[PDB]
Amino acid sequence: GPKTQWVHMREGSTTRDAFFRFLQVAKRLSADPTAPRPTLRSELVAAIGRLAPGRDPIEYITNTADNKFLTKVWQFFWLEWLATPAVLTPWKLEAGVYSAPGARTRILREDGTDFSQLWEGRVNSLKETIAGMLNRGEISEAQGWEAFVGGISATGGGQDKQGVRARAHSYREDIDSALAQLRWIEDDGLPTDQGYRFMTICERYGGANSRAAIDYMGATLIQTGRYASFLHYINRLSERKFAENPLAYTKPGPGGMPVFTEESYWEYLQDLETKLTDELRVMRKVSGRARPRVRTTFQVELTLLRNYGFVSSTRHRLGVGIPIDWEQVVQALNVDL
Amino acid sequence: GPKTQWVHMREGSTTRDAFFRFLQVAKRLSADPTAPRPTLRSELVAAIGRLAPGRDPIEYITNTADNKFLTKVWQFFWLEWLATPAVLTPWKLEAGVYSAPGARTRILREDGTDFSQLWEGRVNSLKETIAGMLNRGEISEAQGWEAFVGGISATGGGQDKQGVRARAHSYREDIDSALAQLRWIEDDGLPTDQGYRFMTICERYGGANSRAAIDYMGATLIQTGRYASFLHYINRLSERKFAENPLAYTKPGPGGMPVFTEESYWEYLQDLETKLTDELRVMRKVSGRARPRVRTTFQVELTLLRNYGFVSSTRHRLGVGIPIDWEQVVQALNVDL
Amino acid sequence: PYDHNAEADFAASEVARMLVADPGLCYDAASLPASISASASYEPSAAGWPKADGLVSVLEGGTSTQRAIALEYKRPQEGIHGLLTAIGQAHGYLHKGYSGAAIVIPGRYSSHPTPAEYVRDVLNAISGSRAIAVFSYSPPDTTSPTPFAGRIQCVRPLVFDVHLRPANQGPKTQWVHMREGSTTRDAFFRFLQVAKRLSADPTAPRPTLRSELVAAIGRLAPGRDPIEYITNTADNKFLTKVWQFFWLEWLATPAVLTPWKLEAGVYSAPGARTRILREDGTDFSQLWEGRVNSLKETIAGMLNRGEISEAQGWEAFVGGISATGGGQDKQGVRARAHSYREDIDSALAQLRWIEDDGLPTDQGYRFMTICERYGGANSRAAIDYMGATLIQTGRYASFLHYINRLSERKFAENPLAYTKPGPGGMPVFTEESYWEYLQDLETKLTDELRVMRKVSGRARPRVRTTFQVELTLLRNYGFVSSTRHRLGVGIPIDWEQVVQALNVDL
Amino acid sequence: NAEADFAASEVARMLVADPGLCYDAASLPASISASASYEPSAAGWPKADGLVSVLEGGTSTQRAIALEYKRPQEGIHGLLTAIGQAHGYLHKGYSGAAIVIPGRYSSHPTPAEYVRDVLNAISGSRAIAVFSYSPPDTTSPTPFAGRIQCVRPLVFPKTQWVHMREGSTTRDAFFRFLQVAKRLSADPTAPRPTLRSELVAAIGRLAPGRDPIEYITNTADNKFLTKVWQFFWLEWLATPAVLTPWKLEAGVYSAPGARTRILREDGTDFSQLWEGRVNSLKETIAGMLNRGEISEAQGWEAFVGGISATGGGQDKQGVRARAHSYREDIDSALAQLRWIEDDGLPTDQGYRFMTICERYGGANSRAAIDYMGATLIQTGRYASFLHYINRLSERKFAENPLAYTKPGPGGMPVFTEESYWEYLQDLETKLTDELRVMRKVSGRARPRVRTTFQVELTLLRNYGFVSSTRHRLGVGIPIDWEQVVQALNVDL
DNA sequence: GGCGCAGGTGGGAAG
DNA sequence: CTTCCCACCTGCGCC
DNA sequence: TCTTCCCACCTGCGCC
DNA sequence: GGCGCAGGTGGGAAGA
DNA sequence: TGGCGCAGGTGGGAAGAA
DNA sequence: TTCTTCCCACCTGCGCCA
DNA sequence: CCTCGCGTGGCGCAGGTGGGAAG
DNA sequence: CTTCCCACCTGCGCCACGCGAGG
Ligand SMILES: [Ca+2]
Ligand SMILES: [Ca+2]
Repeated sequence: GPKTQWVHMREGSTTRDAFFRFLQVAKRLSADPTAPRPTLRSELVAAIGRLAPGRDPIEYITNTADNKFLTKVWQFFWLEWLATPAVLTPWKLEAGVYSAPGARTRILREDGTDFSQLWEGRVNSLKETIAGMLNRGEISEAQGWEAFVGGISATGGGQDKQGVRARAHSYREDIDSALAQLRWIEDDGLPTDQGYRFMTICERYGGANSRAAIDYMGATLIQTGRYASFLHYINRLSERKFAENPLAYTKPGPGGMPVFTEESYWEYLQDLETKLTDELRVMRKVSGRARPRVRTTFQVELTLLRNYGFVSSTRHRLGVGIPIDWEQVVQALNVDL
Repeated sequence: GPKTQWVHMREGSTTRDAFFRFLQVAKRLSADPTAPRPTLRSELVAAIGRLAPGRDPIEYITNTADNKFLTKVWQFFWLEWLATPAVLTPWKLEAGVYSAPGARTRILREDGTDFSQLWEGRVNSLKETIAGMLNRGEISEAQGWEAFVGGISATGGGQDKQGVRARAHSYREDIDSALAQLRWIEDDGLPTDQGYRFMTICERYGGANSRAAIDYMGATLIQTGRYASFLHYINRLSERKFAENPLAYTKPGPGGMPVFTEESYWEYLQDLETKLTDELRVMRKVSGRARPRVRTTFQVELTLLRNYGFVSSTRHRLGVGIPIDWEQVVQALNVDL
Repeated sequence: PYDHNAEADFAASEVARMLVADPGLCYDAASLPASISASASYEPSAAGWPKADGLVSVLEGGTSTQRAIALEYKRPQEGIHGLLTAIGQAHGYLHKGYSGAAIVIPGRYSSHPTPAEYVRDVLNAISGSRAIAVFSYSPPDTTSPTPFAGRIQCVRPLVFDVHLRPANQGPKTQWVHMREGSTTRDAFFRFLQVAKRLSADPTAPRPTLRSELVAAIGRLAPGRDPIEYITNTADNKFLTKVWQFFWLEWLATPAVLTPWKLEAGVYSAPGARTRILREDGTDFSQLWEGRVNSLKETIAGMLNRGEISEAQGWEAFVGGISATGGGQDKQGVRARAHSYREDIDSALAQLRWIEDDGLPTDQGYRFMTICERYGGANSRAAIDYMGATLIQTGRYASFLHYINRLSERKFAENPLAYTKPGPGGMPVFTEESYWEYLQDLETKLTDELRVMRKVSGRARPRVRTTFQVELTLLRNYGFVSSTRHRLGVGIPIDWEQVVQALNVDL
Repeated sequence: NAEADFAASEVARMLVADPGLCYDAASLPASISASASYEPSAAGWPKADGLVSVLEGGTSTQRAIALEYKRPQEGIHGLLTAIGQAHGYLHKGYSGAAIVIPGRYSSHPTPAEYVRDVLNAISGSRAIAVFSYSPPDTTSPTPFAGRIQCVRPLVFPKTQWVHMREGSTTRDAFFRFLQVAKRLSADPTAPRPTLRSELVAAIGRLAPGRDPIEYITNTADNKFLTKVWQFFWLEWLATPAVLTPWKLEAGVYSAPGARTRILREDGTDFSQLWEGRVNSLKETIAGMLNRGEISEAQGWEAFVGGISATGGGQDKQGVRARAHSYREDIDSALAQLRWIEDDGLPTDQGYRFMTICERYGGANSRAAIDYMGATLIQTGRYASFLHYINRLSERKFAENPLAYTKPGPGGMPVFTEESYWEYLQDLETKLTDELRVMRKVSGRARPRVRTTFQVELTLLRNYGFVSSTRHRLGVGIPIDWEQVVQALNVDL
């Protein structure tokens, strides 16, 4: 079971602003080691006591066990930037009916449109389902508060729902791994010199969505995140298939002019993933879930490279496969972080 | 464990040119191992035959043995730059009396006034003595050629003369030790990167007597050779002695004012030598051969530190002892040798 | 704050935002970058005579071509004559070694309503410099966090064109300015900690004072901010806010800011120390009390004798007490705060521990990490780092080289140069010889070498011996022997430690 | 009140005494009349406190210089205001302006020098002058007489990458040229080489009164670069063995077939000049000699000077003509790579190349190959050429991934050689006519033409930056980007 | 007995 | 007449 | 057996 | 006329 | 047994095509 | 006018270790 | 209403002084 | 009783901006 040889980053969790705010919290709490605690609301602690008696509400709603420096930073990041008191409101009882509060977190969306939503982005979400159950009379306010932090089990086959604890666990274990793999925090949790450099860039040039922050993050992904190694693997395994046959996946739809289709694209991506995970033993893959939909082969790496300009937006060509932009990759390799 | 803790140099043997040309010969021979052996004179091969019945005519005039890359470059350097065919002529008058040819080698001297010279220049020299006993009929021309390679016996007060073979051995050991201790050649004899840097600056900036070559030699003497450790030792001991008494070793002068005379300088240097030898166990000392003259305490070391600029030309002062110049030492201590 | 220095920062921020929005304002059409990031900053304190109101720093897609646009803000108060002065200082900043220079003039003047057009016509016909940008602004609304938002337009763009070293305006001391008691190690540690805590999550609400302090400030300074008066600050920069949060939290704490005590009806001194440790480490430092002639003791004595009442005592605690001819005027909280801030911030900037805008650099963060990990600014690791920084970043190594060269040159010509007869014929190196030698060294460094700066003498009984702070620091850190002088050498430098601290790669 | 009037009068009296500062040396009038006056209230927005009116010898001449006086009371801040006031005076319609400032300030020792430096390095205008004055003596009726001194007067197509040749810019050529330059810099008193008696006789016959060595090397100079070129030419390429035109064995003249001392790039053998093919300068001469059309003296003359075209062909060239072509394409290549300075001395990178070649096997060794490839990519700006062709190819193949393809056997598209040639021609047209980053001239209407991007693609293929297969259906030219990435961080 | 590395000695320059 | 330096000399231990 | 294609060896062309 | 760099052609090699 | 380090799903916008 | 199809911001939960 | 003339805010950085402590 | 050091105290130069007198 080889480990993936590049940085583990997600699409909505390990964004450019989440890293900035986590590092800022760590830096601020380094100078204030005796920070007392974050705070909750009485209904939340009552629900937590009903669910798990004799457990700390702060460490239960943040899904943490010890009280180390990194655990403290996560506790102060979850309950202050993502699970803000506005977000932790589960419903809005107006005129005898309940509805989603419509509260947003304090983290930017990584595109400048608005702030990121949590648990109530769209229909069928946690807050919407809880409000619907309350309106239908199936559950009471106490049961709604318990479900807001414990989650609703699947009614049919479907998929379960995630409470605050489970989402906190996922966000924490996918952001701390990304920060440790980029060498932006130490083993103890203190920021490193590169973390402070990112802090200074973001605080000087106008946040994590500025051009300087984007350039620094892209260079860090290419060099420290080992995305250049992934690009080299893809390019070397791709030119080895279009040199033996420049018409590998033509799918001759039109009568005389073959065109590279999306089915051919997925076949080529599957071949690349199989070569990377079996012949080269570089990637790590797990058995899938029997579900109506599946995530694509390289869903996050490809979109990260596309957004930062290292891969063309058309993501399609008959002879090249995945069109890489080597002028920007070379430029991003001389940043000397 | 008596072992000197700095590079072993000598006044007239381990000079800058004797290293530059040695490394140049090594570089040239490394790129063409199949090169013709140097050619001697005719009777010079005969005289060795008289001296030894089976010794090779080149392995005997150079004191070399076996075969190696270091031996080959040493032989080439000795027969091409120091024991040149012009130098190897003992007598070159043959008119009415055999005089000294006054042959000078191709190795420049440190002061740059003229080229170096062996076995000639003073009354008590090898060639002049041979010419003297050959004009007076004390020896024969064949006997003179034999003595030019064997060396006259004492025939005097205490000491003997040295021919070409023993002088070659002494020069070889001096140069080899001063180059191996400086880490300028590898164990196998191939030059390292520092040797190539020295060759480059010497060939580029006008020989080993240029300012750049002098600066590089001083830097590699201070850093690579442990001359800085020697300077630190003598400075620390001088300050330790003079803190108790800032007028130590002084003697009454004309008006009663204390003066640092030469005798005070010699006893101060002797105390330093005793501390470095029998107390710190840094130096190595041997018997003095019981001769009318004696070399001074720190002869080669102080000469090098004086002419390279790390010690003032005025060899002593009142309250400091040896006036070390620390600006130049510090400046030369930060140099990528 | 100052009615001029407050608007300069807002104008700089607005100009930076405008440059970010339209990259073609400062670039050319042919070489137009995809997008740029611009911030506002200020000129370093020790950089040249011509001082601009601020500079916009621009960073394009190359992530390395950082530029600077020295601004020149103008106000309608200085009539119409300020246009020519603005042009002159714009050319001055261009000579200073700046890529651009942006005039920020108002768009409306009493004489004529076209100031920007006239400025462009003068620049484009005679000046012939394409690096001078011209902006015309509308009367701002000084009631919002962004007063200049949307009221500035770029009338004339600029095209970009270093080595600002010389600054030939007289001698300037070449080593870092340090003081014995004010500018210390723990003060540096706590100032950096406050700066780092305020950079992350800025806009902390405010510090607060006592009711009596506010009343006294209003009485002796009507219509002024009590915090800005008691901190001697007249700006809204990041470093100004850091100083405000550092003065009233670590040094001028509420316990320290208590002037007197009313025990048994007789005024006394509270005996309260600050929260900053001393370099000795024995006890915390003290302020305005601890000696007979201190300010708190003098105020308590005046109160006990009935010369002044509580109101006058409160006024004197912050405004100081004048001297009736004999003696020096006593210093209050405001002037002492000015002195403390200008000794600490100058030393921090010269040591390159805080950036020009105010944020700490990598070396400042390293110092904070060392202090927090190893147990404070008095730990051995912090001492070693501070000494190495003083040797390298501060030009104390250059000072040692200068004094060593001068001393060697003096003593090589003649040993026993300054000695005097002792018990017999043996000369001794007494203190008078030491002071004469130090005075000669200072004269050589000042008049001839042009390395130091000397101003005047206060004409007071004490004399402020020649190398007071510098030799004290060198002796304490180990680069000079504890025995202050020696007959043979003079100042006994320990070069082993100097070369040990000259290469630590901080 | 009235203080600048005296300064204006002094400057007016000085201007006539020294016409050099008022007028340029090209058209300095013999006699100039100068007066002082005050500007009218309608002159302009700047007050223009005083102006000196100067007139040349002619009647129609008329100029006015408005002068600015800054007293020391203003301080060093008045220097900047004075600069701005001068610009306004020029804009108002005056011929010139004068900044009259004190010679020294309390804090500023050199005000006039600073103002002059500002006016030169930035303003770039010569219509404003600077006058620094010594402190005046108020007692005298003319305090500024002699105090004012002048400081500053007033005045009233390219390939875009390294040029390389397939057979003339080899690694050994660069190595030995640099070695000869270094050895000649070490010993400037080296003796000039020697030429054969027949060679010098033929040179004298061909051109009377010409230096035999300066002729056979195609140089007219005595500089260092010319000297090192002469030494390299007559020591490594035009060796005495190579300079033998024929062999007279058995009464029949045959080409000696002697090669030079410069190794070929492939390393199979040494290079050759004027021999090796059916037709060559050292073989057509032998054939003519065996036929008897020319004499041995005529043979030497032809060898030195070449052989005419004789109709319908390229006129064969001799040693003198080939010398210029060989010289001016190894000199230019080294200059563009900046391996030698303008004077002709090896740089740090040239010395690094020499050191690599000497330390390791030679010019045809892995280290030397890597260094030369990295130098070509980075210093030779072949990376710019690669980026240009890659951008154009991608922008052409994104619209249609079968742009130049032709129908195959069963209709499957195939990238044939004609498609490759027309694609290269389109790339050349884009790089020449549109991007304007290639100088190119047409001509030489001949039976054979030469491949577009011949030397560039040959070198790129040899060094590995492009694939051995010279074309592909999708990409076009198959650039190997891993090798370029590796070569772009060599840090020579 | 060969190597790595210590020890003398004449002639100019200065006192 | 005496002393010191620095190019030229000369062996000393020990595996 | 004839066609191109690349490399190493070979040729001049606009321009003060 | 000299100098910057452009433009050819034999002849293996590799096949139609 | 649970916490730890990652991996593997869905839901609406935009598009393209019938 | 309506059915697919891909993509990000927003959701789940294996799988091994103590 | 323009131009300097003079005042001063503020800023940066350089110059005193009391008490322990040795002699 | 005198002098030195170190933690405390103290303010001098000078630029840039602003208000006003004279023209
Ligand atoms: Ca201003
Ligand atoms: Ca005036």
